[PDB]
Amino acid sequence: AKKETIDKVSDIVKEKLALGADVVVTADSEFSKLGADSLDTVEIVMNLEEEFGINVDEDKAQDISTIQQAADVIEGLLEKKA
Repeated sequence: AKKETIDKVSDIVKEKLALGADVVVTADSEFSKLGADSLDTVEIVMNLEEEFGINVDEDKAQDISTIQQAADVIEGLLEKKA
């Protein structure tokens, strides 16, 4: 996926708890992270769809690999549809 899209996807996660200040951001860094480990797929998916302005189905945002994959999937939605 493109760096621009990857940075955006990773940015969404940080916005969850206000990050990106003194924390390093990576694409290979799975969405999951230590801390509560609560589910935020519904919130996360909407953030990406809301930000990008695409139409991602829940069936597509149910078993998405790390950010790398997320960015790649979005790239298609940005060009395709659903």
